[PDB]
Amino acid sequence: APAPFADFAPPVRPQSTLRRAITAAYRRPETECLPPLVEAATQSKEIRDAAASTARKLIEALRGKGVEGLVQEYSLSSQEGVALMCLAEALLRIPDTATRDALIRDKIADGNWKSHRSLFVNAATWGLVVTGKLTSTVNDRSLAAALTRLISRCGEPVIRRGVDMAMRMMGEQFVTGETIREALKRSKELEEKGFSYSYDMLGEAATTAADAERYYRDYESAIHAIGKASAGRGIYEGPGISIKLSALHPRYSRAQAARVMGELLPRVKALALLAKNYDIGLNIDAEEADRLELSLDLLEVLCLDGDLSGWNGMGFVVQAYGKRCPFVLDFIIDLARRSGRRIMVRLVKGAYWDAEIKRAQLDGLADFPVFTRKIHTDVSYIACAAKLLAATDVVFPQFATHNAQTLAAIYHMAGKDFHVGKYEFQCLHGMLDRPCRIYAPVGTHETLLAYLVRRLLENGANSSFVHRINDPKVSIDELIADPVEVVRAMPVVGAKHDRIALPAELFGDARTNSAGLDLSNEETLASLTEALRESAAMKWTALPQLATGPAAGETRTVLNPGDHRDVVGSVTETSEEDARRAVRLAADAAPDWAAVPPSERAACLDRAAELMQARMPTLLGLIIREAGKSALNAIAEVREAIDFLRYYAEQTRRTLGPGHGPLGPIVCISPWNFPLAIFTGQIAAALVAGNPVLAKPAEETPLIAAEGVRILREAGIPASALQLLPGDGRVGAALVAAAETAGVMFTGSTEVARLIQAQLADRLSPAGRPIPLIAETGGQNAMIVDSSALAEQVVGDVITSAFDSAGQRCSALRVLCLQEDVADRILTMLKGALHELHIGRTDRLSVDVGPVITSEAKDNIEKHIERMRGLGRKVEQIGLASETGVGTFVPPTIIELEKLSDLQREVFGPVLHVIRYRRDDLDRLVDDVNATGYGLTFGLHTRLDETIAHVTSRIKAGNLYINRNIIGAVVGVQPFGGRGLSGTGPKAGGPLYLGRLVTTAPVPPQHSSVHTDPVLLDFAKWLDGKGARAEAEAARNAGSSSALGLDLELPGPVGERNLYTLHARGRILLVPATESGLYHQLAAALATGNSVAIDAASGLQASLKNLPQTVGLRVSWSKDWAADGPFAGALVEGDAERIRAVNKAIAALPGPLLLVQAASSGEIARNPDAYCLNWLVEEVSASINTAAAGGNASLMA
Amino acid sequence: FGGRGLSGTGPKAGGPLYLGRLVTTAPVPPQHSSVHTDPVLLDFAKWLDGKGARAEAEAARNAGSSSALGLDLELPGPVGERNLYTLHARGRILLVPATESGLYHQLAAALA
Amino acid sequence: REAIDFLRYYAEQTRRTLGPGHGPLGPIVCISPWNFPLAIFTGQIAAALVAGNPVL
Ligand SMILES: Cc1cc2c(cc1C)N([C@H]1CN[C@H](C(=O)O)S1)c1c([nH]c(=O)[nH]c1=O)N2C[C@H](O)[C@H](O)[C@H](O)COP(=O)(O)OP(=O)(O)OC[C@H]1O[C@@H](n2cnc3c(N)ncnc32)[C@H](O)[C@@H]1O
Ligand SMILES: NC(=O)c1ccc[n+]([C@@H]2O[C@H](COP(=O)([O-])OP(=O)(O)OC[C@H]3O[C@@H](n4cnc5c(N)ncnc54)[C@H](O)[C@@H]3O)[C@@H](O)[C@H]2O)c1
Repeated sequence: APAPFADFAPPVRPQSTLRRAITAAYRRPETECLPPLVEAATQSKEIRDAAASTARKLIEALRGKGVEGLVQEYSLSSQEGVALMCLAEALLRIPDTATRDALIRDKIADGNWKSHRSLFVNAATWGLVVTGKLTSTVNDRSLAAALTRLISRCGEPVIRRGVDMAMRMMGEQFVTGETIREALKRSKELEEKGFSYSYDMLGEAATTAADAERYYRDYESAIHAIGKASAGRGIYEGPGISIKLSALHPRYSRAQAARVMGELLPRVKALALLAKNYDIGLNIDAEEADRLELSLDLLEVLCLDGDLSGWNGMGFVVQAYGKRCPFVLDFIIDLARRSGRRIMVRLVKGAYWDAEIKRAQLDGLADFPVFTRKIHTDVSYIACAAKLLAATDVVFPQFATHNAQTLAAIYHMAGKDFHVGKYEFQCLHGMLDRPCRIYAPVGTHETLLAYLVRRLLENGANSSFVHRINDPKVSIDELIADPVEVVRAMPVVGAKHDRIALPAELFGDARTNSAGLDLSNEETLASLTEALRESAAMKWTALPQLATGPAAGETRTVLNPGDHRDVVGSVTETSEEDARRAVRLAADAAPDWAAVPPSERAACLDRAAELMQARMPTLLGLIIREAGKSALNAIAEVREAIDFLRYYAEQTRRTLGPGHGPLGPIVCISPWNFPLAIFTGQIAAALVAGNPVLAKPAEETPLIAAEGVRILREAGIPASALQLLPGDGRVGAALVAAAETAGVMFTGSTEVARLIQAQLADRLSPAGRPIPLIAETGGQNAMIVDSSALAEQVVGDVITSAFDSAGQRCSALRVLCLQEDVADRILTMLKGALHELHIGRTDRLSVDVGPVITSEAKDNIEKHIERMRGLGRKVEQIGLASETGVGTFVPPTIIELEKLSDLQREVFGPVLHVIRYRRDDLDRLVDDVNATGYGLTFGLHTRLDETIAHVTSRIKAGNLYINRNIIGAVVGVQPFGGRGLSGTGPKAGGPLYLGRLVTTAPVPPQHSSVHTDPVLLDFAKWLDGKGARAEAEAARNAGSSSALGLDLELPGPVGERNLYTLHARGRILLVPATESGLYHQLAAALATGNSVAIDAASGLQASLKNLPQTVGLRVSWSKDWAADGPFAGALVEGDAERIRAVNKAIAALPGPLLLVQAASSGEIARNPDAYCLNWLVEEVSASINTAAAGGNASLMA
Repeated sequence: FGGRGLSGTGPKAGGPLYLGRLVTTAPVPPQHSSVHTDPVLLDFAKWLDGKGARAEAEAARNAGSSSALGLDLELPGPVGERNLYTLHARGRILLVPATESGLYHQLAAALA
Repeated sequence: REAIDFLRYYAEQTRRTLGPGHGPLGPIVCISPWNFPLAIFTGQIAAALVAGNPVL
């Protein structure tokens, strides 16, 4: 077998001194980066005065010199203007110019535009054009009303003017031309006036091999057309081309560096050879920060390649908003000297700022790779311009900026001696005597959208020059302010922006965010390689760790699921006798652990979090080898464990006091698929709530569990409070059945949860109440995609959601639902993206999908696939390398289904099912998704507000995701947990969790609602009318205490809105004994928005005579509980023997595990909280990607 | 300004629905739309699809979309005041149909 | 003030909405109370007139 991690992430080439200086600057503090840039950008008083004069002259000229004319002419509102341009866009899709005009005159202008994909799919873009503001989603009902109104008011003439305006903008303003031939023809004019051109064919972010081939042949054909037109003018006076490397390979990333050098580089070389033959410029555009250093490896190989010698047209963009910018320039200038090629360097400020802030926050990295104050980028730009102007003999500087102040400072910096070829300026199409190159987009209306939104966002940001030059409140004096001197006079030079949170500070004072690792950073990969190798040399063990000490037992090895030859460690498993002994020991330790004050227990959790953060690299290595995870997923799992510890610590400090007594010994049974995070989360919550814990890890992953217990014990948790019992489900069953077990936390399959519930149904606590079970189980998770979604975004989110971790996430996408009109195109792209995944042993950074956990899991998954294939369903699978034979692998698989009912149970593997639906059947489809009985995660890709409102109001799932993937819920941000067959609740990583692990629940932070259920109020009035005054008052009190209607936004990363809401659970089974008991149960259920089914065997029908219709609509009587489900909960009244018998009957009900609450008649009389309203509402988490339209509205401020 | 029940017929004076009552075909008032769809309307449309009443099901879906039920606006006014305007269900509508298709169209309108 | 506001509001609402397909009813009888003898008088009449109806 190959040595573990011997080939984890070797760099493409040895890192030179100059390359290492780039990497070292990646994320340094802004206060460190700025002072040297200030020093380099300083110019003399005489030059600064001359620059301000020149900048003033430029600005006065710009202010002394379209859609707004149309809006003014027809007195359109904003929404009418947007709707009119969406209509014109649609009308221009009709090719035959006479056919379009007939549709306008005879059909459209007569109002019936609806009868002739939403019209408003691209309205966010036209919103930007009309209003200057970006909205993430489209209010399509508002736009439809506006379009009806404006046509009914103004008729054919306004439509004609709209069409002619959209024609001019999309064919002449957004682009230089629709095809390279058209763009070249239109360039003759300004070329005669001294301008030059760089053409951009508008490809980026290839998803499939076919996409990358299409962009390649677009670039190749453009080079021919440009070179033919250039006709020997050369690289300075003649036109050139700009390319994006992300267009040329579907896996352009550091993780796939070997494929990039082997497959992408030859393509760039072939394009460069063609540009050399015509002697035109070929420029590599700069993209995301994590592609910068990868692109340098391509630049270096190309500049050293003798086949390209004799040609100085190779160009490369560097972004001044980047902290590495000066060091990148030092590297390029030295490469120019070594190679003897005069590299064309386009200096830009940077186009991806919002995305870089969001990415660094999501990844929990030390700092940003870009500046956070706009004035810092301006100083960086000027400093880097001074560096470039000092090297014009070896590089050709190209100053790409529209900012008149930046231009004037550089113009005077460059001095009086100028010749064509020394340097040039550049500008974007559609926005002194020095040459000026126009960056010219070329493409059809369809292909233009991503670039166009990015462009229009920059122009609309309050800090941007284009927005300020057009703002009449901004004086010229403000516009010509020297950024260098403004920064130099600041109190702390280079301070971070006050309103942008470092990743560590996302949650402010609540808790410290967990820190991740940058797998694009070569220093990180080099140190992580050594730590991973060292972790594979360790002799990992898992032992039964009882309060008294380690116990003996049957010992066996733990094998790497990706290669059974790799022994990871050894586990000693627990005998059923020792399991029962551990519970007795935990029972005897319970009072001492309960007596540790809650603040000290929380301090132990924070200490364990610090220890896990420090040990992350070693922990990664164990998770990769024991559980078959990739390094990316292992990082996220360790972060989740750290977040659980810190989140439950903070929730404890906010809530727990002397009256919230522990339950007693808690049995925590955890799954193999998150063998550290869910393991840690369950144990941490139970411990910090004051309960001693019996930890039973999954049989497949005991080593990381044992290491998590060692860390918790090292942090201060006493051995009597946390005992580790490795073994199989028989150990789990022995623990559950133990007499002193006071509660069970289970995460695993629904079937096993059902077996645990059955065992607990016979049981009562010493107080005669049911034993609490928190059971978080499977999901049959769906995603619905409509024809307004962006295919490229969808495919990326689908590939991640279905096949990350080999589909072994509870949240994994199982069923993709595609609107019929776009299904073929998305399926084609999805299959193409499937075939770009690398499957193998996960100790290589290049591996995307690892093994499934066992051969039994493999056999079960492959049996499902073959059944589908035998039924004739289309099955797409990628081929597995022969190396996978030594482990247990299932290839990522796509299966096309006819109906949603083709699926029986959850298939816990990398198997995506695809169904198609007609748009008018969307509501029926949501019904069919709900009808599986599951309710865990759900995704929706759409830009249309009406569709969002419809789907999110009708779907029944615990975790909703809009325009993003459906995996990787973040503790305290997307509290995680479903309903129905997916779980009992409360949600892990949410504010109701700890209250389930104490005998009296505390009031969670922010847990309240000003809304009162109206049926509850109707019931309390009815009670008053019947004379039941005490119960009527109790009902009103329940109405006020209920938190139904709570609606919160949770702190998190920029570019995302994370919502948390409390809803009704559904239909609650009521099993009353007395009339007053029934009234209290009904009040509790109605106050939390639920309907009820009342046990008809109680004989209390006469107690509810003549109910108001509003209350009767919610009440049903049940003689056969199993026939009237599924229920979402149960309330029971009776003595201990009655509660036990009812609990057994409820456990036998088919379907979901019901959260049961029981009370005696006397407790109902004595205790207004006899039934806890916290457990009668349902938590829903919704995470909305608000950057999905292409940028961040809030960050534009 | 204007009320319901014994207080008047509506539409409100000084409001955006007023002029539409004085023409034979009412226009779409400014800002008059809603992204919400009544769930019972949706159930009715599905029922219509199930019995093959395709044109009525189409009409029901279009009523569901064009309904402004759930509109919720803040109107411009003086500082120190928040002035809200919302559209709710009216109550129980008396339906006097003559034909089955007429009944389905009336029910769709009321449920939407 | 209210009479002035009715006039200007219904004028603006007309500019935002009314087109050739929004035909008038015909003669409208406007019956007004004594407690707002200018404002409600004007509001009813202005709305009927601007919608294209002659008023009694
Ligand atoms: C003129 C020009 C600009 C760019 C390119 C070519 C030319 C000729 N390159 C293009 C190719 N790919 C880009 C694309 O969208 O597909 S357009 C280019 C650019 N940017 C890249 O990252 N890679 C490239 O290959 N070009 C865009 C350029 O980076 C910039 O976005 C705009 O030109 C605007 O800059 P400006 O100097 O003319 O305007 P200013 O307003 O003075 O500055 C705006 C910039 O300031 C930065 N910024 C904003 N807010 C900030 C905060 N809070 N902190 C730190 N920096 C901030 C941003 O960079 C913003 O763009
Ligand atoms: N909703 C969630 O949060 C969530 C999270 C992760 C995984 N899951 C689900 O976990 C399942 C896959 O993981 P798994 O293979 O570990 O599930 P599993 O049900 O096979 O085993 C989970 C745990 O239960 C133990 N166990 C088995 N039988 C037992 C019994 N009779 N009594 C007591 N304990 C018993 C096992 O030893 C193991 O520790 C999937 O179905 C997944 O959907 C759910």
